[PDB]
Amino acid sequence: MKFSRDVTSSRRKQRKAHFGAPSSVRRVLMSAPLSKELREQYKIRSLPVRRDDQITVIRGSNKGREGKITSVYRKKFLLLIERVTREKANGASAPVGIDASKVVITKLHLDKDRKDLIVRKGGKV
Amino acid sequence: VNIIKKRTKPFKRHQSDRFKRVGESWRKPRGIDSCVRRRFRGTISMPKIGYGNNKKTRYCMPNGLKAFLVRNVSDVELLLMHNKTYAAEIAGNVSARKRVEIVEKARALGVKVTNAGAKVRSQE
Amino acid sequence: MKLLLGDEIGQLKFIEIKKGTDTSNPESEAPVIQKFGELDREKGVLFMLKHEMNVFVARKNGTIECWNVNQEPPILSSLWQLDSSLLETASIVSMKYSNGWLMLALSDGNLLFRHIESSKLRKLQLHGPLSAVELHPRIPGIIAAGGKENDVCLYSCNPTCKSNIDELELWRTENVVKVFQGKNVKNDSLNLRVRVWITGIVFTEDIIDESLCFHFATITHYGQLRFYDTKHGRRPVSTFDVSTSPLSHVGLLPSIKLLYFADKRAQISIFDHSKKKVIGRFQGVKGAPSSIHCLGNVVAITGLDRNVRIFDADRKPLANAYIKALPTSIIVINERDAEI
Amino acid sequence: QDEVIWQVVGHEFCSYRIKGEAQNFCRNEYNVTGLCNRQSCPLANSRYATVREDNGKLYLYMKTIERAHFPSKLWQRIKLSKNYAKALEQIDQQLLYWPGRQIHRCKQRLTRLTQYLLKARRLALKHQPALIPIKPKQAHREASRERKALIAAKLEKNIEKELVKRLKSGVYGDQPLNVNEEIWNKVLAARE
Amino acid sequence: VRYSASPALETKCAKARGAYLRTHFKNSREVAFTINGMSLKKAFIFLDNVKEHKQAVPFRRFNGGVGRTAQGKEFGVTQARWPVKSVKFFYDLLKNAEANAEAKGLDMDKLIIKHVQVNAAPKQAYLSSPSHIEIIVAEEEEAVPKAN
Amino acid sequence: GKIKNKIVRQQQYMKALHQKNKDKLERRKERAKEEEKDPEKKRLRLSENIPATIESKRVYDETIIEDKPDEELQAELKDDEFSAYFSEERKVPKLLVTTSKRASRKCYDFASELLDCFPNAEFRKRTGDIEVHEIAEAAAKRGYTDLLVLNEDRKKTNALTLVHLPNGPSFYFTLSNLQTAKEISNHGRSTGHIPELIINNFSTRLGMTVARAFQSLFIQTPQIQGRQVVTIHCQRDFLFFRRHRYAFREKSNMPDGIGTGLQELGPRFTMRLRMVQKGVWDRKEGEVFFESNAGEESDRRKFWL
RNA sequence: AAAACUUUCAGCAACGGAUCUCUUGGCUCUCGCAUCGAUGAAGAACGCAGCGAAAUGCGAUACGUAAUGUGAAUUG
RNA sequence: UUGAGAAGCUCAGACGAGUAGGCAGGCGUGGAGGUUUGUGACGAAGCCUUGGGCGUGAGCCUGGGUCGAACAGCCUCUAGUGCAGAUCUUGGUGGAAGUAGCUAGAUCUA
RNA sequence: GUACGUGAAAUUGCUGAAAGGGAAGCAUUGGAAAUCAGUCUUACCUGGGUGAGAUCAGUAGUCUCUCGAGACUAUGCA
Repeated sequence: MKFSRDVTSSRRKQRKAHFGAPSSVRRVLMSAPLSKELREQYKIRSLPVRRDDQITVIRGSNKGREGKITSVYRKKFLLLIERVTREKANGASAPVGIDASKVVITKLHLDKDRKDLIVRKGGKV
Repeated sequence: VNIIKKRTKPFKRHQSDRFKRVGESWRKPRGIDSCVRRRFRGTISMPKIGYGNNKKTRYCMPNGLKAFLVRNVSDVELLLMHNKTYAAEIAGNVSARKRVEIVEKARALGVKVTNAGAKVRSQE
Repeated sequence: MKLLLGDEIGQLKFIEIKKGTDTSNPESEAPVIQKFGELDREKGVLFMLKHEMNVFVARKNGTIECWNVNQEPPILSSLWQLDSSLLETASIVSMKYSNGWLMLALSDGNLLFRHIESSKLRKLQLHGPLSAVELHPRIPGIIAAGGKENDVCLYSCNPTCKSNIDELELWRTENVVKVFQGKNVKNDSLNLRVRVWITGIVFTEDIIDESLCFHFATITHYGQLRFYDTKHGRRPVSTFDVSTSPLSHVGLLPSIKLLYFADKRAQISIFDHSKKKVIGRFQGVKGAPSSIHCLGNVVAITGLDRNVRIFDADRKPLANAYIKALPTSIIVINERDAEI
Repeated sequence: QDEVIWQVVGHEFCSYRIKGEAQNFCRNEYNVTGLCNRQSCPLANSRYATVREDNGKLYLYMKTIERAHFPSKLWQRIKLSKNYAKALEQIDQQLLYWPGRQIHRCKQRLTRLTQYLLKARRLALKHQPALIPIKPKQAHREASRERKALIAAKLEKNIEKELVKRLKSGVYGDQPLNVNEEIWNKVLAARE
Repeated sequence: VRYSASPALETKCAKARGAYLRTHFKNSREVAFTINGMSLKKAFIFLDNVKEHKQAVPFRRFNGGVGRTAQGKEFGVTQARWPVKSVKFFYDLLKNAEANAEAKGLDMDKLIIKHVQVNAAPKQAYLSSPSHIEIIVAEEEEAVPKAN
Repeated sequence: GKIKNKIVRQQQYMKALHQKNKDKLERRKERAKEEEKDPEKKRLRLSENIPATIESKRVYDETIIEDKPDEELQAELKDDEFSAYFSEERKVPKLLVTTSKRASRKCYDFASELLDCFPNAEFRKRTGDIEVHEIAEAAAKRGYTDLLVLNEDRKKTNALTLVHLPNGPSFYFTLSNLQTAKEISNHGRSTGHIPELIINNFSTRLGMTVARAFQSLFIQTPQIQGRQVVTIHCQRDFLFFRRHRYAFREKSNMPDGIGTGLQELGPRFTMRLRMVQKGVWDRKEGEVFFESNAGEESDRRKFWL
């Protein structure tokens, strides 16, 4: 149960906040779990996704697939993973969007900003 | 013991066959100048308590049993002692996963099921 | 990997399968089939017990032969023709190797033990209909036989001998007495007798009077996996209903020190005895499995889908191939990859 | 107690009551008759006896007024013999000087629970077809794909294509018996 | 799509469909009724004759306001007209069905108009009545001698 | 789906649909003009732009047979359970058609139509508590070769299991679109002549087993004079059963000019294979040769028969 | 009397948008707060978006510049 | 003799039109508390049906088809709670009618 | 299939069946045609034989309640 009068349990206001969120909020809304190896080595459970991240698809028809994240589609809350495509009528390959919570991060595109993020969120390297 | 029904035709609302806007469900005619209310000759019949059926055979199916709606196996087990008076009737919203287990349970209990062959096939 | 396979038409195929191969995928490298042997249904293969590096092949007509697979092509190292006076109405139900003795148990209960180097044959009469017999690997002179309406009974040649018995004086009919016989479990809830039909036997003491307490497991035609113990009592220690269809084979997994069983509905699964539950299932296997062999991490499943399926100890499909002919047995020759 | 309990449960609200048109039923597991009455209510009857089945064995359950506030020890249980005559006497001995209506209702439940176990054993021996569910999604999928398959089959085009093909190969004798003379003449000239 | 008639399986049927056609619904109902069941080749001649006023389309149901004509004696009545716009639409659809049958490899000498139905499209105080027209052409079904 | 206004996005869709129709029309008219002038660009486009169909884009499986003869495949069929039919013995098939317990009149009408398709095939009403394995063992000693059991419930036949006596494989099908002769437009009256059998599109290895089993029910010496043909056609794993009465005649479609006039005889139905068992049919304790999985049949391009 | 035509019933196809399900909307109540403008307000007009259906944003620095923060997007 | 929902069970006799009006008990709808250790993607709700059943009736249960994500029985609480009419309101749709007629061609035809 | 979830009624087209001297029209009772529910013997009693096993042992243990009441275990199946 929530006891703060500063947070709303209203489904109307929760749905409006999620679907009307700005880009700097959808960066956090699009978070993915880390693999057990990374999770117990970086001391971090989940991180927001990013391009060049290496992920494994965990749920859906494409379950078990792996690949880098070519681009994150924050408008529709979708990830676009390389070689995870669908053939069209004319044979052109249309990429398939995957929710960020349906993948797991097996390798992190480490940067100084993310390295600072790890030590910030109780992590280590 | 034989079930006697005083009437089998339903009581239709007056003038329900002339208009689609007027349903078949029985409505008491409130018109004072209505021939149906005053019960003339040739006018339709009306629901009276005289048509009420025998108390002993009331709610009884033509096979002599009373319907008992069943939603799971627990409902059908209640009829262990009343299998010669009641028939199990599985509800329409009960899935085929549970319809089969109700029918197998009702078989050992010696309970008739009114719709035991619904949403399933057989495999001998 | 490297595995050997036999078919109902009696031909032997030396499959050169390697990891990642899937014939259903058009981009996979086809395995290097090296086929030989007969092409007659009258002498189709029945069993393929792996004598160290040698392979013993049993055929329907009783033409037991030994092949050497250390070199290619394998050559018929030795041949043996079982007397047709024992196969008019019976058939070989199991054939195993223990301490230089080759066993040729039949359905009628006749047991035929053959010495390899000395070519010495000694018969052994046993109980009624036989569907599964097994020899103790560690302890010489131990037989565990069972069949339809015939509970598992343990036959012992050496009473204890306290270390071992020499091979020459083994398997005498006047020295084998049943040191343990199975007692049926209590009647079911409906006061119905639990029917007995033993289908497979395996000694599970490696995964759980000297060398007593014969811990073994049996699988039945009614989908029941029973764990026994000669010390606890003549009744099964624990009984599990692991399938509705009859179980086909049972054995151990040396990689994880566990047990596997298969049924005729094309389901092979690992039973965790410590947790008393089935953990996982070998997915992707279609058609009832004809035979299963395990050698290290790899486990090879072949069956009525005319395919050979390769898994590790964690049910991950290492390899897979299609073999056209209907198989009856499978044997893993080399667990390591071909390039190694 | 009992008359206060019955007024609260029998007439205001019981979570065990199934309200039917001709009768009310009880969802309680400890009710002998399965009906909602004053005499068959296990909650409102401080002294109560019932028979119920556990994994093929029927037991007599009894509770007394003196254990009413110890729910874990409220009901006591004894085994009823598979012999029916001995089972009836077991109820008589354990329920001695209980009202004749309560012994009557316990023996009636023993007969129905014995018949049900008998019928359960006879159903096991018999071979009965297994009921397999009908899946609405798969039926719709197979009905639509069948329509596409039948159209793509082109049965009449393929039947006559094969029938003419085997006419050319002469699967019949010298001249076939299903062909008119003029058609056979056309076949011979064309194929040669 | 699916048509109103249980035929239009691949077996022997060729379909032609026209939706929201800009023609009067009552006129098209009469033209369809005339050419229903008639051979495909004969239908082309009949539609050709109507365009040249050599033949008249008898108006049976919506016969109101249709004058007496001498060209309707073939059909047993005397109320007939010479619609052109409605006949033009049916000519376009019949050619489409004929082309569909030719592409299917159907026998073109036995094609007859097995089913033709005109339905009222959505109306668009001058709300006219557009027409939905569907045409099915199939070969005339024939028998074969049993055994003798 | 950016636009939240229904009317606006309906106007936006129509203006994009019209533009798509227009610009595709311009490129089609231009292509037609430039390819009629040069037939080369026309004859290579047709050979390159072949329309795709489910059959063409069917998933790849190695179980499919090849045109070339293979000794291993033909060595396996010469001693199997169906060998007594195709060998020099030429044992005539004796069929036993039966129904499920307590069948109705409608099941008898389908059975009576089905008995017409099979001369030398007799019906026995299923009585009491005799099981399929018991019928099979009893029918084997009576000289029967194949046993056909029609499953009906709620006054409708919905399944068909055929077993090959005495120990041959048992195939379980599910019937659908059942249609007797009276319900077929322009039907015919079947005669007593032995019908011919044509079997198509059973490419996979599992198709050979089912095609051989279906072939094994028909007498191998068809009566040519009656010119009746029974067709089993497997398209997209659907087996269509039909019986016609053909008659060769002149048609303008075929290059040779001869075509047959089929008149349907009935019954008309479809079979979907659900299970193949090695040995006599025992639903609980049978060796599964094949078991259809509905999950992987959702792939419309993948077929097993 | 069969056809046509008319009527009735049913099947299929149209027509229509009921019903059901939901919903970034409304309505109501309660709570916190005090902040427009001649230093040019509210409003109106006209312009700038590479295209944006409008709508929104912005003001010739025109769907913004500076600074700070997050740290890799934008997206039809 | 088990027949104590004592609000139950049981026995007997008489009686039966009905406007205004009086009185009693029930059916159905939206939401709320409790309950059914309730139903549901193995198909909720809705709709369709010359399928079957129950009730004197309001109504209720169910098979088949369609369908796709929620929903119900029981005790109590609550109310924007039940339609054939109001020259009712909004929407859809008919017969009148291819008529009255108004744009072409030769009163006719389009 | 963007005329896009479900898709009622009024209304319209086609097809099929039936009816039809200037109305329909509903009720009551049956016929005819079509179409449904709608069901069955399968169990009881009495054996005998064979083996089976516990709630049976001229039997031994453990656990939970409270001697004996339930749950099991080993052995015998007289």
